[PDB]
Amino acid sequence: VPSQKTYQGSYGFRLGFLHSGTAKSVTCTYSPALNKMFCQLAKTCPVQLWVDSTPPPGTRVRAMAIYKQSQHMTEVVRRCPHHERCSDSDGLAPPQHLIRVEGNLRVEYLDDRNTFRHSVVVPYEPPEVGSDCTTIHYNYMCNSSCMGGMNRRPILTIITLEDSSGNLLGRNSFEVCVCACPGRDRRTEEEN
Ligand SMILES: [Zn+2]
Repeated sequence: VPSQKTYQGSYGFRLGFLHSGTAKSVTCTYSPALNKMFCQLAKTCPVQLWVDSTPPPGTRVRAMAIYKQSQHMTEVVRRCPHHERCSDSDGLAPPQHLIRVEGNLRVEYLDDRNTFRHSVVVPYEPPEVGSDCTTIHYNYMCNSSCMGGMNRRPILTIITLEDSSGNLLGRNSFEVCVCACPGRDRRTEEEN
C-alpha cells in the first residue's frame, strides 16, 4: 500500500481547490470540512498546487488513487469493466486507469511493474498569470457507484511532488467521490 502520509517538504507543498460552492451546475466541488472532492465523471477537476518555494526544473507531479478503507487498501483502484471497455480513449491514457490529466500533452501514465498500481504524472510548471498556484485538470473516468469497479467504496487521491530523478519532495491527499450531482452529495455528507 502506497503512503498517504502528508509531507510538505522543502518546498512547503500543500494542496488547494477552487471555492466552487455546491450549485446544481457544479462540475467539481471541494469540501474543506471533509477534505473531500465531489466531481462528475470525465469532467474537469482543478487541483491546485501550492508551494512556499519553486521546485527545481524537471519536477513532476504524480496522482494515484487508493481505497480509503483498510480492508480494501491493497486492492488496486481501477475502472469497471463497462468503462474500461467504453470508447472514450484519448490515445494516451490506458483504458483501465481511473485518473487522467486533461489538456497536457506531456502527460505520462504508469502501470507499476511490481505493485500493479496506476498513476498519472505531469511536469510541474510554475504558477500561471493571475494565480498564486499551479493548476492541474484531472478527470475521473468512473463513478464511485460503478459496478465491477469502486462499487461505492471511497477512495483517496494521493498527490506526490517528485524531482526528475524520482526523489520524493512532497505529498498530500484528499478523498474523492465521483458522482452525478457533486453539489448535492457534498451538502449531504457535510450535513451529517
Ligand atoms: Zn465505471
